[PDB]
Amino acid sequence: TKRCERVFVEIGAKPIPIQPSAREKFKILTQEYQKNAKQQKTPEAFQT
RNA sequence: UAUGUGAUGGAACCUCUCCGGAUAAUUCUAUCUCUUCUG
Repeated sequence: TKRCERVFVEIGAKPIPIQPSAREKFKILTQEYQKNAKQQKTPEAFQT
């Protein structure tokens, strides 16, 4: 169903610090996606 | 690399003491996936 992609234009905002736990949560979710990909038998070429 | 009328060093066991032990049913159902355009 994909029809249009999104591009992020720059804005004048002050940088905001990132909490340490954010990268841990990102790691957890990024093994979750691949685990679900193998257990769901999805095509790697079309893997979203 | 000695010094000479005098060397049991073959003249001495790395010996003694200590459970690779403890815990675990080869079992089994809820989704997955994010951008759609005024409707």
